[PDB]
Amino acid sequence: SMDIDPYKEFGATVELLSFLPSDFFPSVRDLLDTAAALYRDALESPEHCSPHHTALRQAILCWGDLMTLATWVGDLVVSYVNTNVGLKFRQLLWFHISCLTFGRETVLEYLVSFGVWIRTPPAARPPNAPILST
Amino acid sequence: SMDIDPYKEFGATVELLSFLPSDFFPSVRDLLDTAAALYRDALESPEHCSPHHTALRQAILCWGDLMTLATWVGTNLDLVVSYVNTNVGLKFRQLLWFHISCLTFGRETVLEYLVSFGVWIRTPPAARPPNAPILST
Amino acid sequence: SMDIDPYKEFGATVELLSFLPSDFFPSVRDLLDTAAALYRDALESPEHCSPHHTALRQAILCWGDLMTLATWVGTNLEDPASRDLVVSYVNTNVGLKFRQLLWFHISCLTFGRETVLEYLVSFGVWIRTPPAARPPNAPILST
Amino acid sequence: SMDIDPYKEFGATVELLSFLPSDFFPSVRDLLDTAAALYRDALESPEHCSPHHTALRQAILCWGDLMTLATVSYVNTNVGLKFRQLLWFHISCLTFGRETVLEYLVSFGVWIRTPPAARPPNAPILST
Amino acid sequence: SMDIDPYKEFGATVELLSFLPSDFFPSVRDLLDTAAALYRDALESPEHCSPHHTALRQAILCWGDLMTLATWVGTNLVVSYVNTNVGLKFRQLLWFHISCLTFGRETVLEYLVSFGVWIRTPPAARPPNAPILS
Amino acid sequence: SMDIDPYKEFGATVELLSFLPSDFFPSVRDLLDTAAALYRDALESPEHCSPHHTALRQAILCWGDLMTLATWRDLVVSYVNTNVGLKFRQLLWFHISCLTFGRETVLEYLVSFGVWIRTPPAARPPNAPILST
Ligand SMILES: CN1C[C@@H](F)Cn2nc3c(c2C1=O)CN(C(=O)Nc1ccc(F)c(Br)c1)CC3
Ligand SMILES: CN1C[C@@H](F)Cn2nc3c(c2C1=O)CN(C(=O)Nc1ccc(F)c(Br)c1)CC3
Ligand SMILES: CN1C[C@@H](F)Cn2nc3c(c2C1=O)CN(C(=O)Nc1ccc(F)c(Br)c1)CC3
Ligand SMILES: CN1C[C@@H](F)Cn2nc3c(c2C1=O)CN(C(=O)Nc1ccc(F)c(Br)c1)CC3
Ligand SMILES: CN1C[C@@H](F)Cn2nc3c(c2C1=O)CN(C(=O)Nc1ccc(F)c(Br)c1)CC3
Ligand SMILES: CN1C[C@@H](F)Cn2nc3c(c2C1=O)CN(C(=O)Nc1ccc(F)c(Br)c1)CC3
Ligand SMILES: [Cl-]
Ligand SMILES: [Cl-]
Ligand SMILES: [Cl-]
Ligand SMILES: [Cl-]
Ligand SMILES: [Cl-]
Ligand SMILES: [Cl-]
Ligand SMILES: [Cl-]
Ligand SMILES: [Cl-]
Ligand SMILES: [Cl-]
Ligand SMILES: [Cl-]
Ligand SMILES: [Cl-]
Ligand SMILES: [Cl-]
Repeated sequence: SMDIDPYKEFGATVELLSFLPSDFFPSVRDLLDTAAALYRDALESPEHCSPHHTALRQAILCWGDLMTLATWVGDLVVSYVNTNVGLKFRQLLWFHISCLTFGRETVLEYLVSFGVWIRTPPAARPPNAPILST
Repeated sequence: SMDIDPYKEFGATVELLSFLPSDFFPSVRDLLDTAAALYRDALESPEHCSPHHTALRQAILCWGDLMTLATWVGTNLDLVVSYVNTNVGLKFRQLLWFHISCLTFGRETVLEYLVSFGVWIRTPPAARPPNAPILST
Repeated sequence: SMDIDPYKEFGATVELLSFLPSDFFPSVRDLLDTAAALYRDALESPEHCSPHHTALRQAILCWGDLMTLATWVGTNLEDPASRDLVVSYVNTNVGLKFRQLLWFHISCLTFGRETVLEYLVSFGVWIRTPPAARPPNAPILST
Repeated sequence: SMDIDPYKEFGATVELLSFLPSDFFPSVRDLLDTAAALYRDALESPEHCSPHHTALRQAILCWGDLMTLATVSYVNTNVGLKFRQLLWFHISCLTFGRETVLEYLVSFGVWIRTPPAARPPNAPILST
Repeated sequence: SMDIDPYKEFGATVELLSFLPSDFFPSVRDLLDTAAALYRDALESPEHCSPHHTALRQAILCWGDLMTLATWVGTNLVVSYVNTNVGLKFRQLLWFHISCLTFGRETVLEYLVSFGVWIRTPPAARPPNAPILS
Repeated sequence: SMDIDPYKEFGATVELLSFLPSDFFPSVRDLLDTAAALYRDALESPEHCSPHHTALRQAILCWGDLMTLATWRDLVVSYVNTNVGLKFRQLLWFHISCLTFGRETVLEYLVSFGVWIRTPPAARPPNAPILST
């Protein structure tokens, strides 16, 4: 059987996105709303635009597929998707939306800095976390 | 029926204004007080001034109409306050904020700020920078 | 009757000063002490100095007149518990009027009318922004 | 009868020092320790040094006499405030100069009178 | 018996690493995940890379052995002791090598003394922002 | 009897060190650990190094002698931390800081902090003075 890593073609790995703690990522609702707010025109375009655009299109739709099945169930069902699957798509949606805004290299440097920073005990950790920028 | 977007002639949309959370926008009272404090002479002027001015005039007046109708109900006949706060109040808080800010700072500056804040406030407290984006020229 | 605006000859209006919330203005006492600390020699001078000085003098004097009446009312009102409500009227209603006026004239003399007016609007906009969005540092008055 | 202002020969007044609130000034003890720590050799010198030194000498000695008399707490706040202003005024002038001390006094007095909603987070400071 | 200092060939000492308080160092887990996130390609490489890489390889593995042994006590027959005493040893060692690989030996050492002096200053006198790495 | 000031040959006084409040100085333990971490090789050297080194050697040793005696109940510990403990916390801090930053820097910082911490909170600047080369 196959083992495909969604981030490998984009220069990262599943293990790398997991270096960021689970409570770092915005909610799925807030990420989808931002993909719309920032990239709706391109996401709906007939042009490919970029591999990030192509991947982001499918991620949005797939979460739609998971939600349409969960909402057709009825509460206990919706909890399973949000608990298990939810973090997976919060990393994926965050990765692609951030890469489109700031660039892939900039996103990866930020990911490591934050992961090291958030892991430093509070007694020693600098007051300002690293920030993302161009 | 028609489908008119009040922000479309100004290069924005309802969905775009709604990217800002409900507790971002000032009160209805504080925005009207600011429209007067900043633009009374022009808002009351016989000149058009600008499409923002023309639109801003109608919004203030409309909220006047909405308030008079709801007040004439209570004065001449409580859940109506709940309905207004949920539905109508936010709609006009977004509209008054959009036009007053656009008049002061320019439309491009307002839109860039709207997306930055909408992204910033959506970042969990563990990761978001301490100071939010600011509006300026 | 007439309709006189104390701020009209100074390039502002009552509505404009009220754009600042009541808790923005210092106390009447602290404003009188600052007029004294900064401008006593001129306030007591036989020269006009400036229209702000002429107006500031009368406001100080007028607040004195209002104070003498309240203190005469306190000493001469048999109704004891009612004096608390009578003293409250001055601090609640008339006090704010003179806190705006004394602040306007003292600040205009120090920083200039333009600087005062621009600062007033920036603060009025800033204090009205909900805490989630407004910058931590309010605008400041300076030259 | 006479009406002598301790600050008048030094270019200020009693009313001016009182423009600073009561909780601005350090304690009397903390000012005396500082007068010693900064100027002990000059205060104890047989040379005049400066009118600020001459005045500061008498204030310290006077405060000692006032302390013996008490050993009323409200009175200690009244006379104590008078000497907290005086000891602070003369020590600060010796360090930073009279003009610098006076501009700081008014800047701070206006600043602390601004309600918390409007006053800048960082107060005015003394500097050389 | 011998008296080998793991830090001596790297230009430091045990006494120097212990100048940092116990609550300064991240957890063993957070340090291992960082070694993986930052260097796992090099740690797993057949090339020496550097003496730090060689030492970091052995430390990670040794902590593996210590965990297997303490965990075998619960499964086959304590673990708390391994968390406290040996844990601090490997929290210092893993932090030293990961930090040296990222920032350099001199930078790591200067920071260590500055922080040790800073954290020892009573709160009344010490500056609000601790020293940082660069 | 004599009247010896440990700080006099170093250009300071007991009164000046006491201008710093008692809660300014690190613990006795943290100062000894810092002397070791920063200067162990010199403290143990057969060379003089400097008069600061010579004094710091004797102070450390003296605290050892004093500690054995005190550990030889809450009132004895209160007395030691109040009188003798502060004495060596000032001394160990003075010499370690002078070795690191220089005597002038230490003395200027001491007066600045002594005035700063004596300022009431309403007027005192947010950021305290710091030591620096
Ligand atoms: C993001 N960032 C930028 C640095 F350039 C500035 N900086 N300086 C320090 C820290 C930072 C920091 O977080 C955190 N820190 C520390 O020791 N982190 C750490 C070291 C090795 C590890 F293996 C792991 Br896990 C965590 C204290 C000093
Ligand atoms: C305004 N602003 C701009 C940057 F210049 C500074 N900056 N750096 C970070 C953040 C900011 C920031 O707030 C927020 N953040 C983060 O991950 N945001 C985020 C990312 C993608 C999304 F799809 C969504 Br929804 C939210 C942590 C790093
Ligand atoms: C003083 N000041 C100067 C700006 F240059 C910096 N700045 N940026 C923002 C804010 C400020 C600010 O307070 C406040 N704010 C906001 O939306 N205010 C607002 C806008 C329109 C209105 F009609 C009303 Br009422 C209030 C968030 C963004
Ligand atoms: C020290 N300092 C420096 C200024 F350069 C900066 N600054 N800007 C403001 C303030 C300051 C400030 O405190 C305080 N403030 C205000 O209205 N003060 C005030 C004004 C008139 C009065 F008669 C009295 Br009484 C108090 C808000 C704006
Ligand atoms: C990291 N850092 C940078 C300094 F360059 C600036 N700085 N200035 C001070 C402090 C610092 C500081 O911590 C802390 N401090 C102090 O007295 N520390 C201290 C001194 C000698 C000792 F033996 C021990 Br133990 C602790 C108050 C003044
Ligand atoms: C360290 N430092 C640097 C100054 F250069 C800046 N600075 N400005 C002020 C203060 C400082 C300050 O602490 C403290 N302060 C004040 O009045 N202190 C004081 C004055 C005379 C005394 F005799 C005593 Br006792 C205490 C308010 C103004
Ligand atoms: Cl778009
Ligand atoms: Cl942060
Ligand atoms: Cl107008
Ligand atoms: Cl903010
Ligand atoms: Cl005057
Ligand atoms: Cl503020
Ligand atoms: Cl002296
Ligand atoms: Cl302050
Ligand atoms: Cl890797
Ligand atoms: Cl910190
Ligand atoms: Cl050493
Ligand atoms: Cl501090």
